[PDB]
Amino acid sequence: KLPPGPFPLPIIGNLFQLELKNIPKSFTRLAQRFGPVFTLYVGSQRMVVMHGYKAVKEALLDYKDEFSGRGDLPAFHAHRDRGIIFNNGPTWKDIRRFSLTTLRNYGGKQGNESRIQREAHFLLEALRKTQGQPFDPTFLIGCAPCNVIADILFRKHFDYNDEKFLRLMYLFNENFHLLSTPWLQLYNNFPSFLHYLPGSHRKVIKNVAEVKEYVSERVKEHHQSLDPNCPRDLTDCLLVEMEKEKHSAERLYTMDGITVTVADLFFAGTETTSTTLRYGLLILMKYPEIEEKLHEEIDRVIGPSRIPAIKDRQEMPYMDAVVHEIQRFITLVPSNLPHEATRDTIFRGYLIPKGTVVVPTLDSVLYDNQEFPDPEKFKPEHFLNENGKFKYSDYFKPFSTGKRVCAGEGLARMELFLLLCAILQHFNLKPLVDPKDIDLSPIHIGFGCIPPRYKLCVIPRS
Ligand code: HEM
Ligand SMILES: c1ccc2[nH]ncc2c1
Repeated sequence: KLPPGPFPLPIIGNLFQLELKNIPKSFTRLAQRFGPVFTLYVGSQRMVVMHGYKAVKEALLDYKDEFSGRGDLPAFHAHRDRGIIFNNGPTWKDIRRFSLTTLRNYGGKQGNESRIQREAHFLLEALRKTQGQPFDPTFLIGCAPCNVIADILFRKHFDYNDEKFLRLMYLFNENFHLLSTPWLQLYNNFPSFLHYLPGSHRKVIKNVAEVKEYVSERVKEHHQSLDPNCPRDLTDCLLVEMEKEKHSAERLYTMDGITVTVADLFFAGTETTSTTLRYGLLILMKYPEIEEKLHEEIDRVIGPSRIPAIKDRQEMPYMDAVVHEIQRFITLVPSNLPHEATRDTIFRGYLIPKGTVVVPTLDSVLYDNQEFPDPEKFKPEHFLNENGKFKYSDYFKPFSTGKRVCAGEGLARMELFLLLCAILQHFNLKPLVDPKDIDLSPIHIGFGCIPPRYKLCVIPRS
């Protein structure tokens, strides 16, 4: 007994029920019609969508092992079943677990804060270097989290002007962008009919292969000078783990597997944080009054010169709330990443067969209209008690939750606080249009929500 849903058509299933430019909106439309759990056929493939905190929470937390699979994403077939993001195989569990331990060992530790704090040095330099002229913040702000993850992964630090640096960011940006477009949405559910026609899916595929090749080469480089006594980074810690298991019959790690793990952490480690920061700057420019309040709190708690520290969050409730509100407001990965039933499952009273794609929607949660009155409006007080202290919400789920929760959550959240603190400590944001004319709406919705392209100026405070 499948969850209720619209009557599918031959070949295309439910494609008339879906607006490809705005799948999250189609999902919301379908939840009004059929309730919090529903069935869809997108092409021949069956999915069940959960919509709203209760349904999304049950799916991700009560049936953790049942939905701990990962739905196929054809554009990233080069990663499928290797690493962590795109694998629905036996190898997922211990590669994930090991990566998380290594990530954590590399930073509570204060290695993460320090690492972020020292990148803020280079980020702040680049912004001063624009000397108050208009600039596209895309490939400037983006260097910050990209270097931070490069330190952990490769022991590698890049100049902001360096050629392969800018190119890797370009490809990350292009992929996140194109994956959020309607042609790619159609491609991921009809890959066999469409794969060999021309179109943007081919750019994504080429792009994925280029990043993988760049990673691959850094990995083999790491092999050729690996000191098993003295691992330099996460890429090393994975090499060490592969060669402890030389004699083993069953292999957890391959050289292909590790490059995928690294290519994963490199892409995810860079793109979502950069997009978040970039969106956050555009929002703060739409509400001059919010930036002002931020400036006074930074001047009061930290002052004009002392490098922001994580221990400042407790004492900066307005900043803390704004940072949460940026992530809640932009719903950056608004349908989550797709899950799948590892087993024939009984959810509520419905059968969800093995290998049904399961979509525990995140925007439906982050935009709950009772948890967050006026959820469509940007409001720091969505995360502030009436007496002005930071207010926690169980609805703040932008990193998802459960078995497949974002592997970089700790890092990302630290980065957003400390980098946004740093930027506002030293700079005023200057929009090139009137704050009233700024349209905050995503220009593409799919895999992510993509901000409009814009230029701005930053005007030094110190
Ligand atoms: C603002 C920044 C970020 C946001 C909004 C974000 C969001 C997400 C979401 C929604 C998922 C899917 C979870 C699920 O399937 O239930 C995910 C997974 C993942 N993230 Fe993030 N993320 C961010 C930053 C990062 C960073 C910095 C890293 C690198 C350490 C990272 C690495 C990963 C990996 C490897 C996965 C796949 C988890 C798995 O499939 O087992 N992410 N993220
Ligand atoms: C793709 C791009 C950015 C990401 N952050 N977390 C998972 C992820 C995947």
